[PDB]
Order: sequence, then C-alpha cells, then structure tokens
Amino acid sequence: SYDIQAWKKQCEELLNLIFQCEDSEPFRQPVDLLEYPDYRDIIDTPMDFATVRETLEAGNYESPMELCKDVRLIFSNSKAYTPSKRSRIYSMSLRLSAFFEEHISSVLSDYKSALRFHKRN
Ligand SMILES: CCCCNC(=O)N1CCN(C(=O)c2cccs2)CC1
Repeated sequence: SYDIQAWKKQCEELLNLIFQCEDSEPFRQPVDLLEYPDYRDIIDTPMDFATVRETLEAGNYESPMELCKDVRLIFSNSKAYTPSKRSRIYSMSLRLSAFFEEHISSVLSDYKSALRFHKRN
C-alpha cells in the first residue's frame, strides 16, 4: 500500500470522526481568553481541531507526522492548564487522545512505509 499521498484523506476522515465525538467539544475551536484570561500565561502555543483541519485543507502539512504533532499539542495544552487529574475537560482530552492514537498509528506506518518504498533503489 505505497501511496505517498493517502495520509491526507485518511486524516480528513479521522478529523470528521473526532468532530462527531462529544469528547471533542472543548477542543473544536481556539480557547476563549474572556473565560480563561490567564490561559496565555500558562500556554505558549494554543492549538485546536479547527486550526488543524484548516492547516490540512490549506495544503500546509507536508506529512502526517506534522499533523500528529499539532493534535498532540491540543492534549498537552489541556494537561498543562488542568488544576486536577479529576477535571471534566482533562478527562475528555484523555479519552479523545486514546481514540486519536488508536486511529493515527496505521496512517503513520503506511506513510513511512510508502516513503521507504519510494527510496528503495
Ligand atoms: C470556545 C469554546 C470552548 C473553547 N475551549 C475552552 O474554552 N477550553 C478547552 C481547553 N481548556 C482546557 O483544556 C481546560 C480547562 C479546564 C481544565 S483543562 C480550556 C477551556
């Protein structure tokens, strides 16, 4: 399965599934500072799923590794902003992360295999 471009539609598909998940609701749009005015004192680089989807559709990811780095930043930002492990929004981030990781693993493997096949000779 050596299609070097297949990861893009696979990532679009996976973002559609993440948008259907009720657990994505807090992460679907950039954090609002009016409710969280301290947010940028804690978080250096905000990230959200709408920004990831727009970056993909603009043609501004070169690989699924780059997309994966931004999605992982959504989750590390939640983990750094939470005052406790027993946070509703943090617990939503941890279920959504498990779902994402379960689905992205084949996307990454197939892409990396395709690149290795391209440079086989
Ligand atoms: C505009 C619609 C929602 C935008 N998101 C939003 O406001 N937040 C989700 C991300 N976040 C957190 O990860 C945590 C809050 C408490 C524990 S972690 C801060 C709040």
